[PDB]
Amino acid sequence: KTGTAEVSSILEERILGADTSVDLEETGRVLSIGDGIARVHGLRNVQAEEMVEFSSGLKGMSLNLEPDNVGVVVFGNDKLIKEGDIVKRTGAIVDVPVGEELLGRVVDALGNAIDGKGPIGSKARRRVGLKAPGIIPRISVREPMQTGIKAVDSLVPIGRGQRELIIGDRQTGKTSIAIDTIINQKRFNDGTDEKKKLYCIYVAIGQKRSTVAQLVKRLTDADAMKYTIVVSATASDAAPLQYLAPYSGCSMGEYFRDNGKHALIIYDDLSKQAVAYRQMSLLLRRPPGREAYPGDVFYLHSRLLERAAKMNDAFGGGSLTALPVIETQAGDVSAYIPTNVISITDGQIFLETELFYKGIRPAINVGLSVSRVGSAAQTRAMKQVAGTMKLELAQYREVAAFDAATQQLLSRGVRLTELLKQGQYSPMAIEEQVAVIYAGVRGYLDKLEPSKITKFENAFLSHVISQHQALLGKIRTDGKISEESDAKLKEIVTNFLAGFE
Amino acid sequence: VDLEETGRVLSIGDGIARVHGLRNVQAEEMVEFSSGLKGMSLNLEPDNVGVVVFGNDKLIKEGDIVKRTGAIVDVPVGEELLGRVVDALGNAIDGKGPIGSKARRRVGLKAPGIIPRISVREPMQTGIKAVDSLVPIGRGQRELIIGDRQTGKTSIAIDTIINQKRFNDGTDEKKKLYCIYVAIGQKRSTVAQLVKRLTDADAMKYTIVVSATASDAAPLQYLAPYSGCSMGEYFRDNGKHALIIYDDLSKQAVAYRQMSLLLRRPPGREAYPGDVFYLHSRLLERAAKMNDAFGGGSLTALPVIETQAGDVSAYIPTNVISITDGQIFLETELFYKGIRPAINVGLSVSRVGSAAQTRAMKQVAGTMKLELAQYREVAAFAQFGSDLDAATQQLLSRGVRLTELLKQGQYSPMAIEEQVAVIYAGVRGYLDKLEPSKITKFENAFLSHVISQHQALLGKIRTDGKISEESDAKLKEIVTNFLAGF
Amino acid sequence: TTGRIVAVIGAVVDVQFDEGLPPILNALEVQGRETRLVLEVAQHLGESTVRTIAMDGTEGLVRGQKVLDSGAPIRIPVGPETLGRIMNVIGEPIDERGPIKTKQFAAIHAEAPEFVEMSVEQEILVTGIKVVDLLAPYAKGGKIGLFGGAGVGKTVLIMELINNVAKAHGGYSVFAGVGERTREGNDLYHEMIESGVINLKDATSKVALVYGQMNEPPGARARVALTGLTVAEYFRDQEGQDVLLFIDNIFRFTQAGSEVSALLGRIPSAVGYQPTLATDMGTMQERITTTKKGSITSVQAIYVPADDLTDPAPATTFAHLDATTVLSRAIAELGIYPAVDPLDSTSRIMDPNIVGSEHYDVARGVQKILQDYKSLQDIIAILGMDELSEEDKLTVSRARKIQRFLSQPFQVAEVFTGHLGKLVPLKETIKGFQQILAGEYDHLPEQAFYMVGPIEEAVAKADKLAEEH
Amino acid sequence: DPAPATTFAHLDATTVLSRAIAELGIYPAVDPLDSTSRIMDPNIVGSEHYDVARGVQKILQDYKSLQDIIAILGMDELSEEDKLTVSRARKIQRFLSQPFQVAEVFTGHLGKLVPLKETIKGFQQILAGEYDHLPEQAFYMVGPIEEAVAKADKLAE
Amino acid sequence: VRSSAGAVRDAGGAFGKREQAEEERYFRARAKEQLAALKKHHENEIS
Amino acid sequence: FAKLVRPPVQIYGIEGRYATALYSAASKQNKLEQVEKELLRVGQILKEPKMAASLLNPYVKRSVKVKSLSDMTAKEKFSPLTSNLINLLAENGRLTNTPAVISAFSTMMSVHRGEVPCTVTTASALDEATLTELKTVLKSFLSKGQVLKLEVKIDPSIMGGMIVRIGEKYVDMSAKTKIQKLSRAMRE
Ligand SMILES: Nc1ncnc2c1ncn2[C@@H]1O[C@H](COP(=O)(O)OP(=O)(O)OP(=O)(O)O)[C@@H](O)[C@H]1O
Ligand SMILES: Nc1ncnc2c1ncn2[C@@H]1O[C@H](COP(=O)(O)OP(=O)(O)OP(=O)(O)O)[C@@H](O)[C@H]1O
Ligand SMILES: Nc1ncnc2c1ncn2[C@@H]1O[C@H](COP(=O)(O)OP(=O)(O)O)[C@@H](O)[C@H]1O
Ligand SMILES: [Mg+2]
Ligand SMILES: [Mg+2]
Ligand SMILES: [Mg+2]
Repeated sequence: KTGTAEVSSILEERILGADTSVDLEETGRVLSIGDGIARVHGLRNVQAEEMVEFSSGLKGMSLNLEPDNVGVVVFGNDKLIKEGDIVKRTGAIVDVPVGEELLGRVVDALGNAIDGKGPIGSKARRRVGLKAPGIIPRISVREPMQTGIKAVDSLVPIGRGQRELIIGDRQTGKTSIAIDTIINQKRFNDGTDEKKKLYCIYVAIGQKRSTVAQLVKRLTDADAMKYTIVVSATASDAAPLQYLAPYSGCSMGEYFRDNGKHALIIYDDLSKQAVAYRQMSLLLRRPPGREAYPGDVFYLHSRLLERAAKMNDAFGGGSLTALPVIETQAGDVSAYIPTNVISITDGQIFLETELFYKGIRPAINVGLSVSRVGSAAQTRAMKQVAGTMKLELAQYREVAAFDAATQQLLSRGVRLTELLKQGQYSPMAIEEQVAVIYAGVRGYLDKLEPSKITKFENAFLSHVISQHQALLGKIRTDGKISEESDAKLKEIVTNFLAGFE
Repeated sequence: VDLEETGRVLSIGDGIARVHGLRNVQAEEMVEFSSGLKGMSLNLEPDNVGVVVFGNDKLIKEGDIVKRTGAIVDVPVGEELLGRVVDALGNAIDGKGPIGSKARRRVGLKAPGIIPRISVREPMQTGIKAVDSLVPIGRGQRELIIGDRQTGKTSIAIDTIINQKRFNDGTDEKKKLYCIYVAIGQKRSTVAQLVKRLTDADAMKYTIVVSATASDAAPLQYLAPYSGCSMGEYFRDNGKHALIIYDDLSKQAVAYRQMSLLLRRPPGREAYPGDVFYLHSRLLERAAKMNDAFGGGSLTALPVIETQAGDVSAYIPTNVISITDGQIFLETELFYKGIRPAINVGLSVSRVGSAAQTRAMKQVAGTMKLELAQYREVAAFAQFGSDLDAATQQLLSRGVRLTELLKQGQYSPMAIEEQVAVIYAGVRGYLDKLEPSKITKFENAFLSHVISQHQALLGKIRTDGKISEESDAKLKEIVTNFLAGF
Repeated sequence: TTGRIVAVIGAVVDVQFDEGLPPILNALEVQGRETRLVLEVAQHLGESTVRTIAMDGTEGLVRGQKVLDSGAPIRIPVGPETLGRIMNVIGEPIDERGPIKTKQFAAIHAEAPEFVEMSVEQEILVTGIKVVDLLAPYAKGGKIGLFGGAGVGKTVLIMELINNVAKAHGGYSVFAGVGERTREGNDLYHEMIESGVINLKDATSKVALVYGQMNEPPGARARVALTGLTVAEYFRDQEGQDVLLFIDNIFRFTQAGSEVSALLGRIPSAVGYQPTLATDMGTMQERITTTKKGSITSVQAIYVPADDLTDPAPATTFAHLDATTVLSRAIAELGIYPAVDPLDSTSRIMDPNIVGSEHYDVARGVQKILQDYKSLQDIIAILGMDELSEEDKLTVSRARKIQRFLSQPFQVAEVFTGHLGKLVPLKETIKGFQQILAGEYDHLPEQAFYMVGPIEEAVAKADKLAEEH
Repeated sequence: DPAPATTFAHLDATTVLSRAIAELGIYPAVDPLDSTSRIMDPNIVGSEHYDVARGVQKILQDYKSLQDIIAILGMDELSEEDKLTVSRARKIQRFLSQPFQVAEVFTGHLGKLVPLKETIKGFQQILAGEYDHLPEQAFYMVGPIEEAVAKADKLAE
Repeated sequence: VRSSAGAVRDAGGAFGKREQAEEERYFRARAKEQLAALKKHHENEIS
Repeated sequence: FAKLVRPPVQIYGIEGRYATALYSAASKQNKLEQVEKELLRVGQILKEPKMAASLLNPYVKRSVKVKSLSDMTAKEKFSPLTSNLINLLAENGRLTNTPAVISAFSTMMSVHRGEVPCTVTTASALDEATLTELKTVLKSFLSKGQVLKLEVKIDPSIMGGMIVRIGEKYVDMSAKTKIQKLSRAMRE
């Protein structure tokens, strides 16, 4: 049993009674810097999980409060810290700026602007480590969050205040789901229904900066940046930054939630926040657990995802949807961290990497994708069409490995499955989604060729958007498909079908 | 202050006191804490002692004073325990008063050597056809009962215990068998329902239930098997015959692992210390069959093991499979398709074998074993059934009948002579002309019929212990006559 | 006494005392916190130091802070006033309606009933669910388990059981939610208020919710089970009445202990679990019991990590239940809901003496026919099904009919299925399965049985399908 | 493994060479259903290129799904569309193999550069069905599909 | 390791899907026939 | 941090760290000789049966230990360095191994003033004439400033010859190893 501070450089101070000359309450000296973790002697008044400031501008977060030293983690590269450097408190639990100023900025885990457009002019700051709402503040998820992706909005509806989980192998289209979702909200945000504006946050964890730069360019292209924040803790950034980025983003979203506004936050990936946390813990000499992950890597994600809530009207009526992205290894969704998060969320979109080659893009593996909120968070028109569509797909999915009735069933199933494909960065308004789904589910495509539905979808959408916008506006405003609207759709579908060949 | 006969707790937590002092404490000795709590000194280290507390460490402060009792752990013994429910140290927990046993024994005594024993030769009747005929158990054996969850292991044990009532209510003295049931890591209500079940069958006047339940501290669950084995060695060393049932022996291993990992001993495989073989071997090696110079008594053992997913290559299942003289697999696939007891007779074995079967059951089961062996290698065809010659057709028409004879019900063990009669009817061929679904009925009828009218024949089989050709002919006549009028 | 914090590492805080030392399990209040932080002592390390587990986030603790030993374990309010409220692990209310004003306080740590105090009676407890009642009947006073993977029906099933039994119960009830979604806790609270089970105005509530949802640091998720269990203990003993106790989830009680274990200085066990898993769970599951002085009909949902029933946690729990209903993902994929696995759900009262000869014969017949079907599927894989003999095509058809008939629509699943929830008393279930086995319905299509209550409703549905054909 | 599993996130285009293919003699052993790129976009590589690549991947994936049955019940237990799919998939697997210049010393064959348009054209033709009459081996270790046709002619004599 | 009963369905490989599809085919056919017979009986029973 | 002056000899372990701290404390202020005096006096003090038994009990509050040690260091008017050292040891809980500490310091002081230790082993005693010529020759090994610190010893195992250790150097003049070497040579 040898204390860390039981060194000669310290015991000598103690012996010759010179320790009283230095401040050992709001200041400390680095005993040993190495691998991105400092041990600090002093700081007898430093709070647990408080921020501290080294003598070279670097910051750290005092995690371990041991009897004689303090295990601090540097939010940077320790190339500049040296044994004996003076560490001085900051006084406040680590907190990040928040506000509407961040909107449209590529902020960094700690709130510093890395887009080079100037300082963030924010006003308020929130502690990253805050408790999630209780039992009382929340209410049941009721409003729909329009993803803009036929399959998701149809068979895996997502409400506002609901924690989904886009889980699938590497390179199957998870970030694509996230960016379709971000771009879709453009139509609502460019409007006057202030109760439908959704503000997006993209937390990019352990991804090369080229990826984040291309993503930001894609968002600016669709001018989907005026209402987007991007918290970028990329691979080159120290482990503590990658571990704190989700909480910085989540607090930036708790801001909009605590002010009657609706936010969406997309952690991508969480399996890399877990890796950063493991590195931190192992470098603080904390004992490992499964696969070396610290013992409490479930609490790490539970305390993050539990902050995605839907406040009652006595608390402003705000909302914070969360869309964590996990990466399985070989479809092994039964791994440690994927299993940790699959039981924390309520719903899950399964991106299968062989649906992704067999033709289906997005690869959503319906039947394994669930939404525990369910139809409760869907639009009435989409409820109507999806009720039949989901059932027909469910039947076709058990007779897919192949009479007249069942042959018709298989034909219809293939028609639908070709109606669920889609491109990229081209989300669809809910009205158009319901229009095409209704066209395909009544039977107005039971004769057209399979390879031609992919193009009939686009042609029919262009036709409706160019000719019968009044019908779409009526469906969208009314919410539901009225009988006169149903007849108008019937007419339009038959007319276009006849003159399409 | 005394630091030889007395010490003081340096630390406590998770049930492992670290005591300072106790310089004269022996290893595996029973010390006593100031709070009326006992403990066992396991780790003797240069600077301290690692005591495992028999109870809750809430009552063990730091600085408490620990005094050594001067003795290794010991338990009461005698026929004063019979019918009681004791805990891992002899204390009664059935609230029928004190135990009042004069004698005592050490839990950690050593097994008999190589000369005291004699080859296992008597049959230990379990009253279960599938066991008594195909996987017999002698006296002095160690026959593991290894299975999955809810497959019927505890029921095999309780049928064995209940069966001995016919012998214990007779006057023959070398057939009396006294049962001990060590219940390790079990919900107390399970043990209470089990004691009620034994009382119902009146099998609780020669049974000792040793109870180390889930709430009990790890040392009590570690120590219950040894308490039971000592209470059984008492009957072994006095010309009496005992039968101890550990249930399970995997939970003793779990409790021992907990104590070791809290004493910080090197983990090993699956975190089991290096002593989970020594632990079980030095327990199961106390089931012996003393020769006449030592009394002639015996002590059977039926350790029960649970295997996760039929995985019998795990650590503890293999440790206890390489120590014992057989094993009775209980597969669930067979449990749900009507075969209850679900004794897989392919994987089950008894290295003692037919050396421990009555001459009658040898006479019959010798051929029943071969008939089932032949059936088991054309079982797959059973579905096709047709399209096959008369050879395999007759093979798997005999096999089905033989199988349906081995079905049996809760808590209804059969006397050996009745098992012999039923298997005789079935295998000699007086059933191949019967629809399989009715076989059970025939059995449940034929049995009763024979019990009523022909008691003399059963008495002759039971006493002679053999099917004399006179008895053979009489039995053939009985079977033919009954089967005629069915 | 009064100690001072000396080290903070995660959720594990060491406290050094100079007065007497506080025994283990005591509760120490940290002085200088905006909201009550309670540390439950867990180890004596020597040198008048105690290692403790913080029941609430240790943000902003400072070495040297002062800590007062309360003098007794976590004490919580009890009595008939906690009915209708919501409580933390430390018992202070979290439903924003003022303090729980009781006369009775209880310490959440207490020994279990002795062996001389147990009951040995067993009487089937009709639940209105065909599969549960038929193959694995529950029992009044018994402990019941729902072993599920993720997203199979544990919570929907436990809500169905609440709706059914708690509403038609003479006695009280308790729902301890250990470390599961807060969305679900709020949903349940509002469902009860809207269903009359809880009542905000007057004193007519029959449920005492307790919540340790998954945002609570591990020290709290590992104890709230004991808090709900203490409330149920009181209602069992002092009120001298019957009680229900739904726990959801009981895996998190183990997971939290695993989370804190390493920092407490314990070598890890087989699968990263704490070495004390079995005993840390026995000391809890042994207090949830009927006794001669009361009765608890405990139901517990149990996560099965990655559908691995051989995991140490579910594997160890299996021994502490009088009845298990293993929900299965494979069955839930076929659309059968509830997903209960007929060939893995067991019970202790499934005997010809406790439930009757005919019930037992029918249950075993269902199990045997399903097992035969399982064996046949292997052949059907290769030969195709037209090649099967005519005694087996019947077996397969009957087995499919029974699989479908085991499904049922619940009243709490109307949001998903749209159908109307049903209750099937025991006699209808036994009669319907008798008939399906005997062959009295070989003329109806199998889909006629999908998601229906009694058998007559399957007949009516078959007729309606035929007519609309 | 943690090392490649971690490095997969730092690359634009991966190319997973697999021992299973190399044991078939195909070279380069690239695994077509594990190789990926970030410029497989119809707006970057055009529509004919993207469609041909995705058709190749779809057919290879279908054949992979069939392999489980094929390995036991043989190809005599497949529908006719499945037999045709397997034939096309084997032709494509072979046609992906190419002889490199630096592997002359190994193979002796002459190393080929196949321009992109020739590659797209050849795979488009194999997918259309213009070569269902040739045998698989006509495609093994050839450059553009002209050489495949020439080798199929050589084999026919 | 041993072999269980009904492990082809559990594996979920190509054989499991193939088996499930074959069974669904056959029982769809038989359900159609039974529905036809039920309608015919319901018409033949009004008389 | 400060620049602690490195002691001449390096010791390792907790004993060595405390000894190095004390040596660097005393070396500054040039108080080595007196500090060694107070150290070898606490060496006698701590062996007192009452204090020896009191300081090994772990059930007396550490503050009690520190108070008692302050009492017993004020009476002897120990230099502030030694009082601080003993208070430090009591605070950290290492006074249980004080004899290792002070002993180390003694070593660390010998190497300071040049007492390069030696050791001579033989099978019998040595005539003072022979021992004196031995010392005179061994003195030739050292450097200027250093002074021999001989230590005679006796072993029966080695037949004859002699064994000499001079700090690190080691010469085995014994007849045991000579006999072994000859035996190996005449076997191999
Ligand atoms: N709907 C779609 N249609 C066609 N291609 C798609 C679609 N969705 C995704 N892709 C393709 O999948 C590739 C990878 O997609 P994406 O990067 O979004 O998935 P990812 O799994 O997040 O990637 P990584 O995990 O490597 O970051 C892209 O090249 C993209 O072109
Ligand atoms: N011979 C038998 N005939 C009919 N049913 C049986 C038979 N043996 C056991 N069972 C049934 O199997 C179930 C489990 O029995 P048992 O308790 O013996 O198994 P177990 O392995 O002891 O269970 P656990 O592993 O949970 O302790 C009981 O409900 C019992 O009714
Ligand atoms: N009885 C049922 N009827 C229809 N759907 C159900 C039923 N039970 C569960 N489900 C579906 O399965 C999902 C499982 O969720 P739930 O059971 O609430 O959580 P858990 O993961 O704890 O089982 C539900 O969200 C629902 O969509
Ligand atoms: Mg991505
Ligand atoms: Mg049992
Ligand atoms: Mg749940």
